[PDB]
Amino acid sequence: SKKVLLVDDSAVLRKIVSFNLKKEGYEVIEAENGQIALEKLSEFTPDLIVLAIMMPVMDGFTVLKKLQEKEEWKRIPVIVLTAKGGEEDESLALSLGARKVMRKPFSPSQFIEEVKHLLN
Amino acid sequence: SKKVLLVDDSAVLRKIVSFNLKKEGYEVIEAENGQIALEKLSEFTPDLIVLAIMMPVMDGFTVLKKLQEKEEWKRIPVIVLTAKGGEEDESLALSLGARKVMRKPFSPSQFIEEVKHLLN
Amino acid sequence: RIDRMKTEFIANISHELRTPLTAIKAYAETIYNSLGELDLSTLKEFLEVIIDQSNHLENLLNELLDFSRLERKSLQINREKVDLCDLVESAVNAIKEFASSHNVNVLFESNVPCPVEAYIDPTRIRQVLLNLLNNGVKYSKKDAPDKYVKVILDEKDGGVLIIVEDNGIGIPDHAKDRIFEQFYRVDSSLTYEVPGTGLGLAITKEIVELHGGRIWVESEVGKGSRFFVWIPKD
Amino acid sequence: RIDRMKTEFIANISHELRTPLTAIKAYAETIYNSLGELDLSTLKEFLEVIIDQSNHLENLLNELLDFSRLERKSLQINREKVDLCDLVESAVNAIKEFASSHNVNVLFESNVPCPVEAYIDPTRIRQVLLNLLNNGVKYSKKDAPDKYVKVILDEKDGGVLIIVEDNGIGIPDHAKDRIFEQFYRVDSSLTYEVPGTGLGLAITKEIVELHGGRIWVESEVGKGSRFFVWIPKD
Ligand SMILES: Nc1ncnc2c1ncn2[C@@H]1O[C@H](COP(=O)(O)OP(=O)(O)O)[C@@H](O)[C@H]1O
Ligand SMILES: Nc1ncnc2c1ncn2[C@@H]1O[C@H](COP(=O)(O)OP(=O)(O)O)[C@@H](O)[C@H]1O
Repeated sequence: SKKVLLVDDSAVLRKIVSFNLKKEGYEVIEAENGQIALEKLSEFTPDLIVLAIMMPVMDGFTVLKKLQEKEEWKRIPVIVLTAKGGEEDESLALSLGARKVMRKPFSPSQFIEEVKHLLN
Repeated sequence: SKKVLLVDDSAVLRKIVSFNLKKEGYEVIEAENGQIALEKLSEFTPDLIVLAIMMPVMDGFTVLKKLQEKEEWKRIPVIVLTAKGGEEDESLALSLGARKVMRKPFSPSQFIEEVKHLLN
Repeated sequence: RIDRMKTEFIANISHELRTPLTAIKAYAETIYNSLGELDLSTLKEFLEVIIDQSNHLENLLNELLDFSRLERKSLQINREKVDLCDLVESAVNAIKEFASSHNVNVLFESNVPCPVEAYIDPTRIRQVLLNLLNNGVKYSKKDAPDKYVKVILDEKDGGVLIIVEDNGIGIPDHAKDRIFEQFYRVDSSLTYEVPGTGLGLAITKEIVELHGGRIWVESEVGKGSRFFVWIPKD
Repeated sequence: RIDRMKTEFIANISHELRTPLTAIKAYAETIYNSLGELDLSTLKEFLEVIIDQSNHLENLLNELLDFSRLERKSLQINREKVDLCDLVESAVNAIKEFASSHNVNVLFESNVPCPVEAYIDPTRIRQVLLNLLNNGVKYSKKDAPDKYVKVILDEKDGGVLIIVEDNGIGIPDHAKDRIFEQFYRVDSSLTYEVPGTGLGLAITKEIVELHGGRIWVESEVGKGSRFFVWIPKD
């Protein structure tokens, strides 16, 4: 039912996050970088975006900014899932409009609780 | 059948190497340090000694040396399994009478091949 | 700081990280090659090892990271009114398995009645405690039936004085004035096998300073050590 | 080298190892919590990912080690009569999966008929080749249909000349003298996301120089780079 846009440059990480999301009955659309992510928002409107920071072509901070600059995209909740765990990285992401920042390495079950929280 | 003396200070490492040795039919006696190992040779004679280097109380280089300095103990083949994988570490261990030096991290199947070779 | 130390530091990260990685890889390969030879109890146990060893490797990477964020002045504190008695009890609990694996008893005493409300960053002081408690375990006596690490609370000179006492190997005099520096391990026959990088106390020193506090040591070789942490209250 | 670089280095080790660790931990926890919702082919696949990511983490730690063993002069080359044509193919094979993960084609030409006998340490020249090939992949163009890394073998000046050529991001002129320095990474908007320590080329140089050979670079920003490795035939 609910649709999740999963944005990360690692195929290995997309695969495991997709497994855990599908195990809850959510549909998953994948994007390999930030630009490809924004391109897919022409095709649909996710109920949730799961977003990495360090990606080629367009990084996650730029994706967050671009998400604020458009009425249609502005209100899609974003969970940032990132290895840049610093307090200033987090504050920047939250100031750019992220709803939640979670660090890598992550617990799949805590991740999923937070996906549910934000979807409900 | 054949009895293996397994000498390493990590309970976690002993457990996995013991699991793999027992999967082949071998009996396994464990020692948490080099001194405990030499004490166990009072009660039996192993067909093989699997030996780490960095242990408290008595390190593996001292165990190898002391193994050469008694007639009963000097012919027991020893495989050194160790995170110290430098070429000088290796040559010291071989000069000290180790039959084989294997580096950590290791492949359990390659390790077991080598154990098998030394036993036959 | 130095350069001869830097190359030793680089070899010590390699060795400290290689130990959990060895477990990770051996356990995973064994599960993969032995699916018909594991019962369910053992399969779950082996998976929990991989997870626990991953969590230890993760803690070691957070040390390297925390150390760069202190050297970049990019690390800051959020004080609150924490029950310190409860915070120590938390830290004491988090180290219990590591302590048991080395046969070290972990004790907690308060000279003053509890709670001990003081104005501190809870996260970062817990990290100060964990580093000290961890060191009490790592540098404990090699073979002794009565090894302990004890945390003592008192209120003094305005602030709170935390002592972490152990009956471990102790620290020579020439080393006492160097143990808080970066990439500095008191090399000796009693530390040879003990893993580390030399950042734990450098980190702990920076965090205590950012609170306006101080940390010093008293030790006797062969007897033990006491680490004193004084932080202002409010 | 310098200290500001060390604070950067330390943060870069943390970041390069955190990525495989994240996969190890997530995959392990998922297996542990989903044993009822995992078919066998998926279980085995997930186990293989843990194993492969462990192998990558192990490679990164072997770099920190080799760097310390070079920086303490303890590393010792050991030579033999090797067919370089075979050694290169073997290196090309080892990188194919990583190259494919970034859409990079890996070629080999070669100017001479094979076999090409040389008097070298095969293990260490493999490590040199793998580091250059790895770099050709890491620093390839972000979004191009025809990305490649090419190894060109020749014999020149009474020695072997190996060229590793790419159509990657290239290297600015100010950086060309600095890239072989321990810890040096070009900081730019085209290298931001690429993980690394800055040790690989420092290591490669010392190995090449222990063979009595040299390494240099030609590059043009936006077009690509050519790394030239000259080793004596004797
Ligand atoms: N409780 C203790 N007893 C004895 N030595 C200690 C203790 N705590 C710290 N040390 C010494 O101080 C050094 C620095 O400690 P730390 O900065 O935590 O680094 P590491 O534990 O990684 O070596 C240690 O190598 C050790 O020699
Ligand atoms: N083929 C290449 N194309 C572009 N830049 C390169 C290439 N190889 C190396 N570099 C640059 O040289 C730097 C040093 O390389 P290296 O020592 O292998 O370290 P690392 O890859 O860990 O950064 C890299 O950070 C990168 O900026």
